Amino acid sequence: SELDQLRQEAEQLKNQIRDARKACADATLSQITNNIDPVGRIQMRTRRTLRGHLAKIYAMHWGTDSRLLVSASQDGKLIIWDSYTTNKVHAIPLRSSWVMTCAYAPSGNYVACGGLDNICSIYNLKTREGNVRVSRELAGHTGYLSCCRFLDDNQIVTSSGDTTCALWDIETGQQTTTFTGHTGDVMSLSLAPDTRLFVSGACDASAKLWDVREGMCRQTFTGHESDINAICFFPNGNAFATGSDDATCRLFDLRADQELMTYSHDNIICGITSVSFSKSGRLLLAGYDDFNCNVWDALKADRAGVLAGHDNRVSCLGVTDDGMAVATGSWDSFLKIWN
Amino acid sequence: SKKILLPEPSIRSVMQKYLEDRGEVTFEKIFSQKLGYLLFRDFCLKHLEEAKPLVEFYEEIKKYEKLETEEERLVCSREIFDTYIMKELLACSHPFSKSAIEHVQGHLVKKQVPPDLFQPYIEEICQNLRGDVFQKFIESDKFTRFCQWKNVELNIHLTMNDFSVHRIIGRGGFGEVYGCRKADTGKMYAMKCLDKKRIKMKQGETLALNERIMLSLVSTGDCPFIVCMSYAFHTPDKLSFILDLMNGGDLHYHLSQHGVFSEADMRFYAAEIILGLEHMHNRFVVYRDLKPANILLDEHGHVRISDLGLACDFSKKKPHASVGTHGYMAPEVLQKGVAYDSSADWFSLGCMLFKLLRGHSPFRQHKTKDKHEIDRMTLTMAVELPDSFSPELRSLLEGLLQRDVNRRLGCLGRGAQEVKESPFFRSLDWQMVFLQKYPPPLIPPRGIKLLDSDQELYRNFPLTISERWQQEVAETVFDTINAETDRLEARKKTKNKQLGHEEDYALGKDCIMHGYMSKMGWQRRYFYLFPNRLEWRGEGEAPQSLLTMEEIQSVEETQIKERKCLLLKIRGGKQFVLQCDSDPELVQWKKELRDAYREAQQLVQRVPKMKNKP
Amino acid sequence: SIAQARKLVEQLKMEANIDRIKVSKAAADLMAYCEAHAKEDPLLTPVPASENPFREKKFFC
Repeated sequence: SELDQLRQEAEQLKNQIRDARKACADATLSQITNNIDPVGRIQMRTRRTLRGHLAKIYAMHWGTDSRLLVSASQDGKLIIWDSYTTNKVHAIPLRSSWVMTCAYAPSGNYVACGGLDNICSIYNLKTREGNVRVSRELAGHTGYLSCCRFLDDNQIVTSSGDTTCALWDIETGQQTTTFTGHTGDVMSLSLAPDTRLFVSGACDASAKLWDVREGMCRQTFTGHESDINAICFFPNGNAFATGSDDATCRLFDLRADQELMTYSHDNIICGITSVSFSKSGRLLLAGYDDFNCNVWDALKADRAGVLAGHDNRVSCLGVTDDGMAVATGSWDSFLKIWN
Repeated sequence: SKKILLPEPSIRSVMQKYLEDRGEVTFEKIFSQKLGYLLFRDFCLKHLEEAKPLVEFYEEIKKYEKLETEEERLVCSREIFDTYIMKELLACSHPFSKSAIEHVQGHLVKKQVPPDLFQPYIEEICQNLRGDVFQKFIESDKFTRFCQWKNVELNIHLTMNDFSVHRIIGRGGFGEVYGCRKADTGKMYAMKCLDKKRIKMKQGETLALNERIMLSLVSTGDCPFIVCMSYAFHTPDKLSFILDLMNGGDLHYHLSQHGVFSEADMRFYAAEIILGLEHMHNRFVVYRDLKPANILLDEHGHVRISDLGLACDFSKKKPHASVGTHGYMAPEVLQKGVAYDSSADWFSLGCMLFKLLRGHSPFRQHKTKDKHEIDRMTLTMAVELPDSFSPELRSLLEGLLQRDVNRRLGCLGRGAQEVKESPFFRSLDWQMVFLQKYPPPLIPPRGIKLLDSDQELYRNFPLTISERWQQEVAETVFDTINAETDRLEARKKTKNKQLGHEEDYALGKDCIMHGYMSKMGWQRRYFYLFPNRLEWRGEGEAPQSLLTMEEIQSVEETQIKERKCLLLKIRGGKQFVLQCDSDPELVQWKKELRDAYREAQQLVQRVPKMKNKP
Repeated sequence: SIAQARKLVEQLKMEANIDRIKVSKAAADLMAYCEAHAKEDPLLTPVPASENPFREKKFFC
């Protein structure tokens, strides 16, 4: 037939891609960093317990003031917390019980959430009548909402189980750009500091780099052996990290267009649910289904420390913009702040 | 206390779903129940302007149907036409068909005014009420109130403490009839008790069984001339039938005191028994035991046909067995292996009427146990009539007492309608006989073995007859209890405003169902069932504890000491018990919890973020 | 699937046509960034307790 006179073309083009990258692979990061001082024993402790959700917590997200955060739970509520005190700024009963993700807008004026409703719902946190209310219901996706992030108060990028991501215009209420390419449910996404690019992670075991204005996949990173659950940009915006059901995190570089590092250990068998970097990028924190968060030396690949204070899966985590603190959310129903 | 107390309005969430599951939330089904009607009209008459003049018009027609004479009907037909037809029409407010208007007017102009003159308007009124009007009704308190009442109905478990016995008024061979008053309402009833020890001894289970099954077929339709049942129930020792009360004794007893009756007095009882028979034959039941002892009198002297032990359902298969008292059986009945139907009673009647007039059966000539002589006189002697009889009466008896079924009255033609059209009854107006308005001739004066393989023969014996219970309630406690529980709720509404009312926690989400149940750790809490969890709370707090659908492994019904409860098995090898306040509540939580969790686990399994892994 | 293989090709056409850099440069630059910003990272370089919200800070705005 015709089809196999271009399925060979595809698999021939995949080699040229390997070749180009293999020719860039002159040294390893591990080799380059072998000289610098180890980070030492990072021994953080739990400084707050946030107690309000009645069931598993599926997603957390710090606000840009390194103080407030949002969390989405199996109990069908979002809770916005003031981490400095433990107080609750808002309890938001959702219309659908099945929420999976949540996001805090940079300005502090909105939060977003979604799940098996297949809808990204936006909540106005300062109504011109002094209440908290749904201000938009972004419908379009044909699968569940897995992750989402505001660019500003009028734009948001969502990832879905239908295999697509999309940039939205909040007032128009429609997909201003669609990002097709993945062959499996998209599980997570992270926006580059400039918000010009963004990366996604999916059950096809690949991460892809996207251009916001153009709506196109620039680069595609393979290497994981199983679903990618979490993904995260390195602070300079030139590399990123992923966490997978294969029990590993990996660090990818955009300009080298390939994988720099793998963080794993024979004793760590369960899968990664979440990832982020300390402010400088030296540390890569990672949550696991074994109820721990591990702290890796991003540059040397050694396990620097463990956060052990949850009685069920660590479902989500986040490092504050000011670098002061790490928040961990868990299926045990608590968030803890460590430092 | 021993008084009726309605459940709180939140029972709606559960009952509404219970009734929808059974297709009982429809205009037809609600409108044709007494308490549903009464609640439906109140909504229409007071709380919706468009529906007022439909209900008003409807009830004006229903009054029109019952009017007795034609001079009355001529007059009221005009009032209805001027008011509900010409007025609405002149006010451009008459939503009825062109044909509807011309049916009534075509008749009214010719001064022809039968009871059913307005039937076309009945249909179209129902059409106008059945849509939008009916849905707005479902939205309102009045439907909530239907639910509260319906809840009580579907929760009835009758005992002895639910009645107050006054006096004995009979001994049967298996048990004894009592007089009582149902504490609930104050309604006066008779209570026929039977003993399972005696029944077992005298071998009459099939006789006991038949009477319950035959009474359910008879006791719908509020017939004046049958002793009917409202309830039946079991205890470890005895069966109960709660039947219509009749203080007056039986015609066999009164035939004894008074002596043989006038032709004009027998006619009164005749008229009444005939309408009692029309009832059972319309419902494919032949009595087979018509006689004076089986006809009871009330305190005014009106009559009702009584014990149904030997009656038969001929809808499907026609009986051939010889059954009944020997002096009042038909030739069909006596004949070995020959099928028959409503014909058998018409002969029996013929015999019972002759009995009353002359003191004995036409076929009995003082022979006591020699039944055979009564049977051969029934089959050969076409019975002989005294000169004293009237010729009007002569032909009625001759008609009823023809030996061949192809000849007799109420048989080859049109059932009871043929008997009513005899010249003997030509004076009578059967609408008056029915409304019990003819004056009665006689007013009564001043008054060790039990197995478990026998108990199962009497399951399914308990029964409540909706039409019956609703009538009792409507004619007694209904209005005062409605106003009473209105009064409570308005103050409960007024209570919560000051104590910071819950701007209800069920609203604006995806709550499936909610309501009170009790749990253990009893503990009475309010539950909210959501697609992925079951929350609950005490009063004055939000729910601060829950159970997820994921962790539920099974939902069993289980007995917790003479009491049926739900047993949720949980993943941890953990058990969770729930008790409801009523069978409907139970049944609907079992169903909705099972469907919720089976469906939830089906979902979570598809979602890689949510399901559990190795 | 006919048109699906064509979209796959011209996607790879793009992917393969960016100009890349050696990993040595890639790792050097990451390594440089970390070192430059290490003093500003409070999970590596502790601040005074009186400045940490989660240790001993008392005034808040």
